[PDB]
Amino acid sequence: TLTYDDIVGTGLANKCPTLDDTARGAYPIDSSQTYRIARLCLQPTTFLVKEEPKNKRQEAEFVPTKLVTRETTSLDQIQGELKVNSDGSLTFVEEDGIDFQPVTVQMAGGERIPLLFTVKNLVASTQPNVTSITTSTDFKGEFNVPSYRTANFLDPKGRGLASGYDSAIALPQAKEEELARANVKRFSLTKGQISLNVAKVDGRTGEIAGTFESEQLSDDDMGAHEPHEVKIQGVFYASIEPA
Amino acid sequence: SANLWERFCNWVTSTDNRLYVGWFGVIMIPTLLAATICFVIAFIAAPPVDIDGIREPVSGSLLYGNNIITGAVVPSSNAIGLHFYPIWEAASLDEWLYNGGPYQLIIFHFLLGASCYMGRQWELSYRLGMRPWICVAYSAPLASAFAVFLIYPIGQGSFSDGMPLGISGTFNFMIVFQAEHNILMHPFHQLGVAGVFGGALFCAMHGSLVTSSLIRETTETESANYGYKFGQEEETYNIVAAHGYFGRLIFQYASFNNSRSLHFFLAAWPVVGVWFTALGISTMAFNLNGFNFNHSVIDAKGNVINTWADIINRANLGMEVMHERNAHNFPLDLA
Amino acid sequence: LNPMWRQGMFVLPFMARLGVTGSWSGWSITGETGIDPGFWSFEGVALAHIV
Amino acid sequence: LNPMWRQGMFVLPFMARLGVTGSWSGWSITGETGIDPGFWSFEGVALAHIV
Amino acid sequence: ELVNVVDEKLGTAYGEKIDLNNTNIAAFIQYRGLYPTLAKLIVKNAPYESVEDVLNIPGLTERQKQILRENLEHFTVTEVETALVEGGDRYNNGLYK
Amino acid sequence: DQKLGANVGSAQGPTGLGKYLMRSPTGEIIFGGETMRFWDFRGPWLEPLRGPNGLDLNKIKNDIQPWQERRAAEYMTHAPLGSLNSVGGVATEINSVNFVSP
Amino acid sequence: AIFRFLLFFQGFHNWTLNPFHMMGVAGVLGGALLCAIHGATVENTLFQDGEGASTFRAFNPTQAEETYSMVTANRFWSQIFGIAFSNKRWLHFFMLFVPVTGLWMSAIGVVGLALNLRSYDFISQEIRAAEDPEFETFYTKNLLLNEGIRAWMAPQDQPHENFVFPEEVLPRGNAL
Amino acid sequence: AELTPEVLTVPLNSEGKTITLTEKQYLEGKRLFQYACASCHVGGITKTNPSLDLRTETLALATPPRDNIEGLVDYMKNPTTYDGEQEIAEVHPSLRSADIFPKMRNLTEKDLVAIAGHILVEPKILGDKWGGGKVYY
Amino acid sequence: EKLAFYDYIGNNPAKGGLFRTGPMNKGDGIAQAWKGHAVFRNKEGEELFVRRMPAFFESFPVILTDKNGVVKADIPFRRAESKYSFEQQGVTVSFYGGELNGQTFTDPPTVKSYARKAIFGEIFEFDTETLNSDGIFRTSPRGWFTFAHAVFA
Amino acid sequence: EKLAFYDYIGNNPAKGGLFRTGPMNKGDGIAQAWKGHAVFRNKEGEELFVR
Ligand code: CLA
Ligand code: CLA
Ligand code: CLA
Ligand SMILES: CC(C)=CCC/C(C)=C/CC/C(C)=C/CC/C(C)=C/CC/C(C)=C/CC/C(C)=C/CC/C(C)=C/CC/C(C)=C/CC/C(C)=C/CC1=CC(=O)C(C)=C(C)C1=O
Ligand SMILES: CCCCCCCCCCCCCCCC(=O)OC[C@H](CO[C@H]1O[C@H](CS(=O)(=O)O)[C@@H](O)[C@H](O)[C@H]1O)OC(=O)CCCCCCCCCCCCCCC
Ligand SMILES: CC1=C(/C=C/C(C)=C/C=C/C(C)=C/C=C/C=C(C)/C=C/C=C(C)/C=C/C2=C(C)CCCC2(C)C)C(C)(C)CCC1
Ligand SMILES: [Cl-]
Repeated sequence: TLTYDDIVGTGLANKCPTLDDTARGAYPIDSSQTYRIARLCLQPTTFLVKEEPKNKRQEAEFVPTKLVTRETTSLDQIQGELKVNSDGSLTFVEEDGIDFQPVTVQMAGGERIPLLFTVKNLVASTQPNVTSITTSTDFKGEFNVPSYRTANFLDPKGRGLASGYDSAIALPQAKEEELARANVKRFSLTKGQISLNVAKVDGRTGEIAGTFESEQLSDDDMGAHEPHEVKIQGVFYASIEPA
Repeated sequence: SANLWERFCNWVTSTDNRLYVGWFGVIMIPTLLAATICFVIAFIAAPPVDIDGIREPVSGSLLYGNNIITGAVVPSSNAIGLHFYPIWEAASLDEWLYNGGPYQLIIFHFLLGASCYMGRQWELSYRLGMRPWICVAYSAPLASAFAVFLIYPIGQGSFSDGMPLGISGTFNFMIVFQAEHNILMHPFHQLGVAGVFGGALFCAMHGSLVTSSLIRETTETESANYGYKFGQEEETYNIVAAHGYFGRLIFQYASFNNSRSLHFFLAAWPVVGVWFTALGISTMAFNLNGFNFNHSVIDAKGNVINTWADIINRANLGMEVMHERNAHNFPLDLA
Repeated sequence: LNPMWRQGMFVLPFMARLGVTGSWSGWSITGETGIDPGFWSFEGVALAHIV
Repeated sequence: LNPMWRQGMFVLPFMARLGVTGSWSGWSITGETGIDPGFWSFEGVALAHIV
Repeated sequence: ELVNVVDEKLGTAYGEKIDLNNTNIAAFIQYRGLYPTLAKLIVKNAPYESVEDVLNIPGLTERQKQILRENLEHFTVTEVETALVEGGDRYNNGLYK
Repeated sequence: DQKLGANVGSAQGPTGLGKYLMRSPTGEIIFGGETMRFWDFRGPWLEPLRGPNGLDLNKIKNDIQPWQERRAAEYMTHAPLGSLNSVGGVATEINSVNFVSP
Repeated sequence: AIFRFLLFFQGFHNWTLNPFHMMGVAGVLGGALLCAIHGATVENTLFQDGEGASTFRAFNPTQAEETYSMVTANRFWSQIFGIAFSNKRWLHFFMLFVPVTGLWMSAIGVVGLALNLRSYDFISQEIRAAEDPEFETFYTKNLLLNEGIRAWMAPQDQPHENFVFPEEVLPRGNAL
Repeated sequence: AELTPEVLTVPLNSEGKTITLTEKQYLEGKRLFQYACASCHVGGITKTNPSLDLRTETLALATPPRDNIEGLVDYMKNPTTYDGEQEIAEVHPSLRSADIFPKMRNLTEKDLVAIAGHILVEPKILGDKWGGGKVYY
Repeated sequence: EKLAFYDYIGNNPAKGGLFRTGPMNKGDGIAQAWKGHAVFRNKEGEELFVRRMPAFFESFPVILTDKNGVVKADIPFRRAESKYSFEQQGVTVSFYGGELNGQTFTDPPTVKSYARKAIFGEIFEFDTETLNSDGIFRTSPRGWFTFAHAVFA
Repeated sequence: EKLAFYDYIGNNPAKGGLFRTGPMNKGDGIAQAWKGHAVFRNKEGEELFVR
């Protein structure tokens, strides 16, 4: 174990715990004993942004991006119950934790793509009949993607949703129909997909690890413009305990 | 070769160079060149910077929609605070430009060189056999740069609160400063304007007086300036006629007759005044602000009778309440 | 559908003809990404000449 | 609703203050028609000064 | 068409009474004995399909349910608005003195 | 706010950064707001809440001691802010508290 | 009462953004520079006309030779700054010109403020700021400060208007 | 325009009975209000919890009622939440916690009545200012 | 119409800027018609009045008061605790004479829109297309002459 | 698409004018997509061809 000072500034704090190459066993499920996740953690590795195919529909792919912010990406302290289902499957239901981190990445052109990387209200599920959690025991489910900026946020001209100006006060006698979209703030709420596929188990202490892949929309700037589609790959670590 | 290093030192120290590269110059010249080059490029083509660390990038470069008056080089991020953020501290240049990297590179290089610039103003004076203290006069504008770019950020806990490198950005620095510190109601600032106003006053005083008491050596249709040759023995103006005039303007004993006592006063006044204004910013960097006469005079019942000090407070609230919109989450501004 | 010669580029093609086909910002003439042009990017070339 | 002082007219009013309120083309400052300004119209005044 | 959900919300029951499903917790202070304990319970316990549903909060003592019944006339209920509920704005919407 | 029933860990501020808790540039969990600049602060009252990765969400949730709460309240209401004529607070404050931090 | 006059001009007229004012300060600040730099140059380029260290007494009130080395001052600044005077008559007229010209420019600007013909905005900036909610410069920032100044000051600064601004209409940022 | 005893007449208890303070008590309370309250309660607000102020109306809708001498005085000995369903003397200055809040050690029953009186008289004088914050400054 | 046109702040020489070049029409646009006098009322039927903009102010808030000057309605900045929002007060607007004569509007956006305009005095219909106006006030020849000659003098 | 784009006279250098300044995009506009090959037929079903 390492104290705070042994981590400060090293970047280690933005790193989900890891299991050794050994720990590749299996954790048993009593199915008559409630389980929960004491600590789920998500560490991003890559941020992919699906590019707009221009007007010419030609099918679009995801493109790598540079992390214009720094080591503030990881999700940690996630918690909730891992209820066993009648079909013998497992479903995780998140309660609370650092379930979101605002990320901003740049592209080829130089465009900054801000997103709210999150897993809020996560409902991941596994395969039916899973007496023991083996290596690669896929977790799949949805989560909620709230607006990047919240209600109180004001644009450089003072306009906002829950507060701020009603219109473009700098242009007292201008036509407003054109400025409509920029004056009227909208609060976006969308769904997201994620899949946690195990790679390392440890029946002894009951801590699994592996890799994840999630998809969601980026910031729409209070509904000022269209959001980009984002794909996020990284690694995860979960602490399963009876409780 | 009499000895390479010995020659090198003789070349550096040489008073026969068009521009005196001193020993301070060996540090000045490179640091200033890095500062200037980085600035020019930044001011023109640098991308928007997240100054307040709230993921709200501010564009201040020409190519990104600015003009000379609005354009600026934006201070480093508030997420960085007082941390050292060189290029080799970033995963990429994209990241470095987003977090206001250039700003630190400029201010550190400028302040270092500008200090050496002061050091050189001593050195050349030494090599030429003239008295020093010219550099001491330059210590006042330098101390202001130090206070605005370094001292205030150290005090406030972040370089993001340092004065931006641009016209309008400077205006922002002032307005906000006034809100958080009430600088207009601070003695050190008042001494500053006194030095600056007086400075301009005296600059015009002396200027006019001297140029008005010039000895005639020029034609009616010939520039009065030609009545002076570079490298004269005697004076080109009648200082006794000047004193005679100004002495009657106010009253004799309130007038200078000693050129040396005159020029000392001419140098002392603005330098001392600016010294205090530099100390003002350095003092209000630790939140020892100007006088607070809010709700001082109250009537016999307890009603608050307003003064001009209260009207100033209303303007100050307006600045405070509106500055850094989305940066605050809590009631008191302790940062 | 929108290459250099459609955008009235005159110097840009001469830089690509001899190798320089990338930018410090990430994009490239061939249309690739993730590429590392090194120093000798269009920016790099432009920089050198100015110096 | 659209008089001279809305159209950034600076010289025109000074010509109207002293009598000249018509044009050779038929219209007039007051908004009348069929009027005959004679020679001294805005054109006329402009003409004179040039000469 | 584009509309400001918050300004539109002010034309309903919200903006007239304490909305048990939207209105921020601090609003419960303008009535006797509602704020600390009870308002926490109200907000924490999900939205409500009707005003009276608040009486069904599990654990409520006989006195609490008494207080609630008294202040029901000051309550209403509207659709949960994300803009007003997201970001934990019901516990702190960034407003102070 | 946590006593009012707020989940400090997942609370989203106006900019979408984290009303109460956020991350430092190197990943450590720190306090939110303009206070992101002072994440280098260490103090007796605050340390027992800190973990190996910074502020622990578990200790914050139920290990907060009363003496820390009133300690925080004390130091909050005694920030080194004041005027030359010794009037504690922001330049816009009203006369009442005669104080300027030593 | 003069301090409010400054803050008023900022809030309502955006006086700092006025080119004529800018020339003004350029004249005063630069004039306060010439005052300083010239005073210091002379005192530290003086000839030795006495045997004491306090060289003030060693001055001849009755003209004759130059009390300070004009030739040395020239070579000094020519090597540290690159540019230097070499004509006291021009040097002193310049000390008249700069601050007097400055005050005069600042005057013209105020004359325009009488008709409220201020240098408040940049139209190209506002137009983009309206259409694009992500566009922000230090210029836009400043205007928001003006709005706060105007709103919070007007009631007690212009009593004759009987202003009544409800709390809800007062422009405010977050928390503050 | 003066501090009349007409102004210094504030409600003593819940049953309508009133008490009339003296200019000596007022000043003394005012001084005692700066000594131990102003730190957090400057100008009738609450820095560490802006949701609750010292407005007479706010104190009236408190539980128990704290808009009178008896109310406030009880609060300064055994402080509660706005609903009174919880004692907060551990994180709030009071007589029963003077060991924790040294400022409260000196304070005697005479001091408590003065401070209480101060809170009830100020809004009579200042009005909206006493309640609101920077808006009314 | 002419008489009504003078009661519009967009003709006040004290509005405008030093570098806001061109005629007054490059601003609010070419005046086409008088929309008519706007009378504002609330649910109770009370007639409200829009506080006009002083020349000093580049921007001004929308506030409605009765005859006695009592604030009855406004357009809030912070909605969280708004007491006088047009929605809460059921503010409506009616026009008499002119383009909008005899018509009534009750949908809050439209009402606030005209309330936002009443600030400037009589509401007019402008042609912004033609001269490509930017909607920013400019001063009259009266202003420019005064400025030039005050400086020259 | 790229191949089809070359078979468009708006990329022929022999089109244009001496004072028709700017890029080719100021002319026909920025190419967005290929609408597709157009086949012309008449009532009899015969396929026609555009000169
Ligand atoms: C870098 C900072 C800076 C600087 C250097 C300046 C510089 C200037 N400002 Mg300024 N200003 C600034 C920032 C700055 N501004 C900011 C941030 C604001 C806020 C927006 C303003 C707002 C502002 C306003 C509102 C005005 C100025 C004006 C001026 C100019 C005139 C000052 C002067 O000489 O008064 C001298 C004034 C006189 C009247 C001279 C005559 C005085 C007599 C001769 C003295 C008699 C004294 C008597 C004998 C003694 C008795 C007194 C008794 C107490 C003993 C000057 C060019 C003024 C201007 O432009 O005027 C044209 C003006 O009105 N400023
Ligand atoms: C000869 C070399 C050359 C060539 C082939 C090009 C080619 C091009 N340039 Mg270019 N350019 C060049 C040099 C060149 N440039 C130089 C040296 C500069 C620096 C000033 C520029 C600056 C520049 C800019 C700023 C732009 C271009 C653009 C363009 C593109 C549009 C073409 C255009 O507008 O033509 C226009 C051609 C003409 C108008 C022909 C003018 C012929 C004159 C009028 C004849 C004069 C006759 C003379 C007066 C007679 C007197 C003699 C008598 C007394 C005997 C095209 C790819 C544009 C672009 O990027 O497109 C997107 C653009 O915006 N260029
Ligand atoms: C002073 C006399 C005067 C006045 C009051 C006007 C008034 C007007 N003119 Mg006009 N004009 C004049 C003389 C005048 N004119 C002259 C002499 C010419 C011939 C060049 C014109 C040519 C002209 C045209 C072509 C047009 C107008 C228009 C207009 C109208 C729009 C106003 C405008 O654009 O202002 C703009 C004002 C400014 C931008 C202010 C400039 C101030 C400068 C920048 C200060 C310079 C400071 C200096 C450099 C400092 C250095 C000194 C330092 C070294 C010490 C307005 C009614 C327009 C119109 O008809 O409206 C529909 C129009 O299109 N004018
Ligand atoms: C990439 C890009 C675009 C970068 C942009 C960066 C940026 C934002 C730049 C903006 C700059 C900008 C536009 C500035 C605007 C401000 C400005 C130009 C104002 C207008 C000026 C004006 C007409 C106003 C009127 C007032 C006026 C006349 C003031 C003039 C001020 C002035 C020039 C003072 C000179 C001061 C100075 C340093 C003099 C040095 C003289 C000298 C070396 C003396 C030393 C000396 C002393 C002695 O005693 C003796 C004996 C000798 C011998 C001797 O030598
Ligand atoms: C990372 C490390 C980078 C290393 C860089 C490579 C080495 C430096 C190469 C320099 C090449 C450029 C030559 C410049 C010539 C010159 O300056 O004057 C030529 C003169 C003539 O002397 C000189 O010239 C003489 C030869 S001759 O007369 O020129 O032929 C010579 O004999 C004598 O020794 C010499 O003094 O040089 C000097 O007077 C010495 C001072 C030079 C000052 C350097 C610039 C000062 C900058 C200060 C900061 C400014 C900030 C930005 C301003 C916009
Ligand atoms: C005197 C002397 C000398 C010389 C020296 C020199 C001359 C130096 C120089 C130096 C230099 C000359 C330096 C420079 C530097 C530069 C820099 C440092 C820059 C930087 C920049 C940057 C970093 C940029 C960035 C960016 C931006 C900002 C935006 C756009 C993009 C980019 C990225 C580009 C010798 C040695 C002989 C000896 C001693 C003495
Ligand atoms: Cl700001």
